[PDB]
Amino acid sequence: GMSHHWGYGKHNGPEHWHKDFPIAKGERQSPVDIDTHTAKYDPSLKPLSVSYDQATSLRILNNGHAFNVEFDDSQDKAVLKGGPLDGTYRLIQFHFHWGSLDGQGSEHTVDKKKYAAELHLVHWNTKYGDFGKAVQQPDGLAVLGIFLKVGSAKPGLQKVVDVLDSIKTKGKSADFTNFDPRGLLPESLDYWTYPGSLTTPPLLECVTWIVLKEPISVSSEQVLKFRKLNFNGEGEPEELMVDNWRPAQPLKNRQIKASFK
Ligand SMILES: NS(=O)(=O)c1ccc(CC[n+]2c(-c3ccccc3)cc(-c3ccccc3)cc2-c2ccccc2)cc1
Ligand SMILES: [Zn+2]
Repeated sequence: GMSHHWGYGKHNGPEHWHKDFPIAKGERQSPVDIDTHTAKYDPSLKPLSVSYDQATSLRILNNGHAFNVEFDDSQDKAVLKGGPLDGTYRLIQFHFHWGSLDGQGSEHTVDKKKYAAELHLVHWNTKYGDFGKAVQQPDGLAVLGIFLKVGSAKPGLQKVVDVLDSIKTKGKSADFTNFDPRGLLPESLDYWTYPGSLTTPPLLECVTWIVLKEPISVSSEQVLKFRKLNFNGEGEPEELMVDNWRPAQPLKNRQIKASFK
């Protein structure tokens, strides 16, 4: 992707992606608006299993469109299974999408409601061997989406907030060991699920989306720090990293299932 030029600006934003990535107008694109009254409770869904006790984080990176907290996924240590999934999915990284204002920032919406941000914990299906092969499969990834609203601070997020100063610009990374992602989960694991895609190019249709109904609360100061990051690299005109979210796409021929009544 050394020649990719997509972004979230006015000239390379979501409405332009289809030119370089035609699958942008595909049949199972994400995110989507979750119509709570049309999502049907599916009694056959199993409880979700999030096992992060052995998660091993390694680094945090500003990649020019978000920041990723990467994990060592060379062994089965932080896995997601159950719920709508068959098999075991291993955690590889998490990142967020956020807005320039508290009134927007999430990718998925709930009855058109936009949250201040959205956390994505990305997992790949171990039956495919590695992440690169998994994204080429319809059931290659499971992304756990969690909404963020502004209110009380999330203690578990502060370590992330404090390290952002060190990765202000595109390409900067910092050691980020021993970060426990369990500190970013809400109390309830009730969720909605549907088949979709990566929400940034290459927009591959390889994701089983699992979006939690309960958002976590983060403080205004915490999200404010996210907004001080830069999309640009060091030494270039500063462009604040805000509004790095893709808007809701057509649901087309898909049903969103709810794990709860
Ligand atoms: N929002 S999401 O649906 O959860 C989603 C998950 C994974 C991905 C692919 C991961 N990814 C990201 C990437 C994208 C978004 C967030 C974090 C990293 C960047 C480059 C990148 C490209 C150019 C320069 C710098 C970074 C690449 C990839 C990527 C692609 C395919 C295979 C392997 C990695 C895309 C979307
Ligand atoms: Zn994402």
